[PDB]
Amino acid sequence: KALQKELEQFAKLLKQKRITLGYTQADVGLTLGVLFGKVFSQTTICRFEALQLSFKNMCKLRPLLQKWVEEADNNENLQEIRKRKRTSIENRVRGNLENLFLQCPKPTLQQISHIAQQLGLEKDVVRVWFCNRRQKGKRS
DNA sequence: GTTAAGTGGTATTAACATATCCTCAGTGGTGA
DNA sequence: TCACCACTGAGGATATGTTAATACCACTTAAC
Repeated sequence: KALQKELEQFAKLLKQKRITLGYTQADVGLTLGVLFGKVFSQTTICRFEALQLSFKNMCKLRPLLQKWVEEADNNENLQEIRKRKRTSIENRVRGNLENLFLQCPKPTLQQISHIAQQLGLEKDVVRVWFCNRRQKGKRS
């Protein structure tokens, strides 16, 4: 209910403290990583300050930012002194994988290993990309 | 026979590439 | 021979589109 407006007020004050403290959003992610271990990317901080993330995510990142703003005010010099690695797919690999579809929608792990070795991609990367391919094709 | 773990299936989540934009530095047309 | 504001480009820093990656849940399967 009013949690929406309370989050919004917190986010506006958070923007004000970030601008006052002279920290970039990438620097905010770096500080969160070096003070908690869960380093976040600057896109998440952007979507936070603009209030773009979902409600559950909104509540999930509320406490970390609360702690950072309540702690970093003491000393900055010592603080100044674990990403969800997300490998990209280049266009020719994308085209080759699309070619691998339209014939066998759900390949076996035996074929998955061959596909991974053929295009030089990690097995887990190819497996998750295959799952998301199925997912977006089943959307429609 | 019951209960905990593995397997998928689908919803959320969060980072990448590139698209915009802020701000500051470098050059100069015009004026004095 | 001086000012300077206008004018614009560069790099860093934000907003987007988009999709790897994880995470939550129903179903089956293995252990005592």
